[PDB]
Order: sequence, then structure tokens, then C-alpha cells
Amino acid sequence: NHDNFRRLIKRPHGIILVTGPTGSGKSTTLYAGLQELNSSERNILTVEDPIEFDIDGIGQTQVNPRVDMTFARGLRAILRQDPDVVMVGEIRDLETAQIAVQASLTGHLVMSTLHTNTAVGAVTRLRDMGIEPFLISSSLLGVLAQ
Amino acid sequence: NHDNFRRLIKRPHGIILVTGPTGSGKSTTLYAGLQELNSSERNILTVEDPIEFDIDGIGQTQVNPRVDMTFARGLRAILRQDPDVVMVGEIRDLETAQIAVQASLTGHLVMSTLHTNTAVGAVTRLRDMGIEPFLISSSLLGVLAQRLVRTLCPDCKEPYEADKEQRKLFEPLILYRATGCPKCNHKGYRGRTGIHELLLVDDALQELIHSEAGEQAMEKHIRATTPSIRDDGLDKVRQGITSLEEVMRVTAVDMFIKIGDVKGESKDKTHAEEIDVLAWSWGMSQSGSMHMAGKVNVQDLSFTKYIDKSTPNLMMACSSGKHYPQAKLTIRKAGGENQVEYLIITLKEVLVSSVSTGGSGGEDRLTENVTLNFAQVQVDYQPQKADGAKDGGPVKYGWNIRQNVQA
Amino acid sequence: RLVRTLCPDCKEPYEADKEQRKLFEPLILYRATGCPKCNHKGYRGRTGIHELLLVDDALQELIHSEAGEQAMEKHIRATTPSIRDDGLDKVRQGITSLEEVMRVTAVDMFIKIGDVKGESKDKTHAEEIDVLAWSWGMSQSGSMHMAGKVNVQDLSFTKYIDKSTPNLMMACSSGKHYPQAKLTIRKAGGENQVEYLIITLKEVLVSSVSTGGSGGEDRLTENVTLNFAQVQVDYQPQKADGAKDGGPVKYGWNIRQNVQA
Repeated sequence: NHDNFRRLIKRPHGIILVTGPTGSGKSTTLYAGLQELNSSERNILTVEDPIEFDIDGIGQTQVNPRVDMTFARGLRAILRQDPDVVMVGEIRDLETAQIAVQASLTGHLVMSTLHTNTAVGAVTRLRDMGIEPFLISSSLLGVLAQ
Repeated sequence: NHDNFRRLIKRPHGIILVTGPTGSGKSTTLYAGLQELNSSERNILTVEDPIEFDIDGIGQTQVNPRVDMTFARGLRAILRQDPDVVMVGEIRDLETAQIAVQASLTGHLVMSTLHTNTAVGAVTRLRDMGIEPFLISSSLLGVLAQRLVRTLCPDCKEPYEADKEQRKLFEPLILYRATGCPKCNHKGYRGRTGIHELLLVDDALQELIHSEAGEQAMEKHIRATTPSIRDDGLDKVRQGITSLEEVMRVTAVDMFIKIGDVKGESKDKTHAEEIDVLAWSWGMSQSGSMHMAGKVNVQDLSFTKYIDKSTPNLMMACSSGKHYPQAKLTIRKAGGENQVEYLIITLKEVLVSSVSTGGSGGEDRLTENVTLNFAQVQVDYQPQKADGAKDGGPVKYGWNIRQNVQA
Repeated sequence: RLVRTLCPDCKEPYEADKEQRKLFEPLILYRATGCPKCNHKGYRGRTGIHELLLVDDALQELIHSEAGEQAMEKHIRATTPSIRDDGLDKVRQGITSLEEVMRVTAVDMFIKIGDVKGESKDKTHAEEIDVLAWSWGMSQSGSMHMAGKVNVQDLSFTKYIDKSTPNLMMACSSGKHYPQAKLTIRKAGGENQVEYLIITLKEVLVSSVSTGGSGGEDRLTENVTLNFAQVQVDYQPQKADGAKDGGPVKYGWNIRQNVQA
């Protein structure tokens, strides 16, 4: 499972989702994935709500409602920093997913989470919000039900 | 490629797409196309996200999310400025494509991009979003599948003769290798160049899009006319611009029957000019009751067929009572000509025992039933494994009915 | 809807393809092009295309009881022409293109028995008998398990009750034979299509006539069988495009004398 996840998070582009219920240790798994990628040869940035803890060597922006800094606006800002990999806290709505799908197609490796009970539930959930059935097939690398 | 692209972008109307993966230099190609058109006799406007750089003499609006100015709304606004040519950053969704298709039909030349791996992938992608298959044929002028390849540094590249597997891709044929050095610093390349594949929608391609032939069928007709992405790259390898390493990285059963030498109207590749069978029935019965010997009674092999060019020949054979040397009923799994001919019933010394034809006022193709009497019969079925491969050889059935013995 | 009008000075005539012909015998439509009055698009001016839904007694129920869009759309297509059909009529007339309308949006069988006239409205096969169905066969008594003889059946065919009905009944009653009878089968399209199967009979009797009708039928039908001395079947093969692939393949047989013909 580690070797398969290693190869997936080390791809040049695509979306990798980690799914399950609340308190299933998704962040811990994402944080471990980013720490593994944390090298001098890549630019890793994240949007979180809130930031669980600080990874030294990786940029981490926080979702601030006082200045209307949302996941969508935060993710849209990160893409102008010339990133190689991006980690979004979670893709709750369509607007945030649309940017993440565009990000994955445009040479970035995207990472996020979805509150779905199964690994098929994640692919499911993207189809529900309003992502064209195709766009999921092209971008999605895999899902990790945990 | 330039002259073909020139003529396409200088048409009065239609959509021209540039496709490929991220970092393939699509914008650079579009920007070069707009700069070529940039004249005082045309009104050129663009919607971009973001604007890569400023072309002086051309209007360029930017996709602003602060005022909800999207590609669709931006493109819908540009069309009210009386444009001659329009360049959309990219058509990501259906709504933006719908406006671009309407724009192309309504006297505007439209330009855009799509993240698809092939030139057929662009036509593909428009069909996926939900553009009616027709609308693509009418509007689309062509597609430009583009990749970038690193240029071998001319100061330090190594000449080498290609091997057999390399020569098969394309008389001392010398290619060039990467190496590494101080200008080379210290890789085998410095700079880049584009490799292309310009799909040009002509009368033949307008049909294939309309009737939905498909990627494969459409790819077959495309290779007949337009050179591939790889072929354009391989030409640069011959010229000595890029390496071969760089070009490669970015790169219902079917049933037939043959009665003697009587020709039918089968369009099958293997079973050409035979009789297409629609249905068939054949059996026998053993009179030898075990409750106390008897004898087998082999029935005539009935089969249905369309009324084709063999119909008069079978009627003549039935009327005259002249027998054919051999008749072979071949059955085959669903897929095509390369599938396993799993059941083959060979008949010898074959008469046409009856012919029953006719038709109704609703039928487009009339059918008829034909029965076959024969002296001998041989049936060869070929076993198959779970994957579809042949499980050993085919076991035989062979009986001489005239002599009442094994054959 | 509004549709741009093709400029009459510069529009290109073209024969429609199969997928185009399926939307609507040389059927010519017209294309956009571009030119100095055309300036430089394929159109100048406009015209309206319409679909007038007219609320009658049937539609007053469907609105009341809430049948629904689909159910209501089904009854609407029975009476009123569509928006597309009104547009396609203007494409036939040569006003607008098929591109402009879309953006805003069985074998024929006849038989001629002697000189008896039917009621066919066909252009080529005028005043012949319209065939609805037919059946004919033969059987060889010979066997390969050991000669025999052929037994040609009478050619049956279905037809409407037309002006030939009494003449065929008279021929069956009197037992007088016609010099020739020719069943002609033809592909779907019209008079210019290939007559791909022609069965010519000679010295033809009317062996039986079975007629009738029901209280629900608008046009009554009847079955007629034909006995004959000789028979000739001419099948014409065709290529993929529809053109004739060589000459027609012949089968001829004299049943009276039991020989080839």
C-alpha cells in the first residue's frame, strides 16, 4: 500500500483523494505524503482550514474568513506561485473542485479529501457536485478509503 | 504545416483548436497565429485566463473572478463588439463551447484549445461535453495536436547508426545522441522546438463526425491524409534537431456458408463472397431402442439467408438435381475475423433439397430458407479457455450417411 | 426562431449525404460560401421559422389532468409540425442552410399481370398492382443418400382490393391464362433506385383469390396465387455505394417441359 501510494503521489500531475468519515486520520495520511515528497526539487504549497501543524520546508496558507480568503480563492492564488504539488484541505463545493480539476490537467499534482464512505464514494461525490463525468477519468489517479 | 495553418486561420469563419498536454506551447502557437492575422482590416479580440502577454493592435480581456467575469460571459460579451476573429483561452465546459459553436456558425472565426492527447481527442472532447455530433462537422475547420521537443545542442551531439528496432520506426542512417558538456551544461540539450500534427477537416471528415464512425475509423482515414505527430518528430531526428529519445517520451456470432464455388454477397474480410447465414437448424435420431439394434437418421441441414446473387444458382441446383462436391457451414464468435471459428460443419456430395423464398412490404432485406441433403458430414468444434485462447485442438465428428459408417 | 437567409447570388448546390437525408431522386441542398455581396459570409438578411401550438379539445384535457411534457409532446407531434420541420422545408426551397436550422434548433414492390391495370401511384410502375407481401418456393425430391424432380410452388402475393380485383376473379373463374406476369422488387428510395429482383412469369393462371376485410381496416387487402408454365428470376447485385455490380444473375426454368430456360 505504501509503495503504491508512493508512486501515485510522485506522479507529475493528477488528483489523489483520501476519503472516509470524521476522525479517520486523513490529514495525518496527507501530512505523511507531503513530508515524503518534501524535497528541495519541488515546490509544495497547501490551503487548509485550519492548518493541523507546521511542516518545515512546505508553504501552508490558512483559510481566513476575515478577508474572505476561501478554499477556492486560496487554491486560485496558490496556482499563481508556480507550484509542482498542491494540497487542498478538502473540496467541499463545485467551485473548489473545478479549480482542482483544472490544476490537475495543467501540470500540477493535486491532493485533497472528501467525506465519503467508500473509495467509489469519492468518484461518486465528484460526479454529484457537477464535475463532467469525463474530467474525473482524465485527472483522477486514485482514491484512498481510510 | 505553416501554409496549411495560414489558410485555416485566414478563413472567414469556423473553429480551430490546438491540443496536447500541459506545457506543449499552445498559447505560443495561438499568439503567433493572431500576430499573423493582426491587420488593420480585421477586428481581433480575446478572452484569456490569464493574458500571457500583450499583442499591440489586438484587444485582450482577462477572466476576472471578482466581478464573475468568466470565459462564457467574456466570450458572450466579445461577440457584441462586432468581431471578425475571436480567441478563447480554452473551452473547459459545455456552456463556453456552445457559445463558440454558435460564434463559428454566425460568421466569426473562433480559436481555442483543449487538453487532449491527440488531434482526434479534440473532436472527441467536444462530443463528450455535449455538443451535438453534427455541430462539430459544420463548424470545425481543423485541429493542431502539438508537442515540444528539446533541441540537441549543435556543439556537442554524438553521431550514431540506428539499430534494427530504431530503423523500423522510420544506406548509413545516422541519428544523434544527447551527451553533455559546458555549453551543453551539462545535459544533452539547450532550447526547444515544436512538433505538430495538423488535422484538416475536409468533406470526408465532415461525414465521419456526423455519422459517428468513431476514433478508430476516423484515425484510419486521418493517417491516409495527414502525417502523424511522431512522423513530424522523426523528420527532425533525421535533420539532426532532436533525439529519438525526446520524440518517443512526448509521443452475436458471425455465421457463413460456402456451397461449392457458388458466390454470395458477404462483406466479411476472411469469408468474402460467401453466403451470410442468419439462422440454421440440424439434428438426427437413433431408432435403436435399448428396451429390447437400430439406425441413425440424419436430417437435412436447414439455414436462412438473404436473397443474394447465389439465389438463382441454388434454385438451379435444386431443379436440375446436381450436387456440389463440398459445402462448409462456418460459425464464429462475436468480435470479427480474428475471432475463433469455433464450429465448422463440412458437408460432402451436397444437394439443394429445397428453397423457400418470399417477402413482405415492410422488410428492407428479403430472406429465404434453404435445406441441404448430403452423403457425408463432418463437424469440427474448437474449444476455448476463459481468456479466449484455443484449449488444445478441435475434436472431430465424421459420419458417412450413404454407407452408414464412421468417417 | 430566426434563420439567416442564403444569399441567392452565391450559394453552392450539393447533394445531401445519408445522415442528412435521414433528417428530411436527387435531393440538392445549398451551402454557405462567401463573396462580395455575400460580404463575405454565406448569408444576407433573415427569415422566421415557426411552430404554432393550437390548443384544441384534446390539449385542454392534457393541461387539466397534468399528462406532462412528454405525453403532451407526443400528442403535439401528431397534429402540429415541429420547429425543425418548418426549417427543413425552407432548406428544400433554398432559403437557408441545414447548418443554420440545426444551430437554432422498406422495399417497393409491384406486379403487372398481363395487361390488367391496378391502382399504383408509382411514377415508373404506373397503373400496376401494389404488392404488400409475397412468398414463393421450390423443392427437389432427389437424394444423395442413394434422381428426383423439382416441384415449383405457385407464387403467392398480397394486394389491396383495387380495380384489378374483378379481373383476377374472372381469370380464376374462367381459367384463362395471361401471356406474362412480372413481379418487380426495388430498393427503398424511389423510382430511380435499383430494381434488384425481378421475377418474370409466362403463361400465368390465377390459381386462387382470397379476399375479405375487418371493421377496423381503412384499406382492405387480399391474397392472390399464380400458377405458371415458365419462370425467370433476375437478381441485380449492388456495390457499397449503391451502383450496379456487373450484370444481373439469371435463373430460368421451364416447369411444363422440366428443362432450363
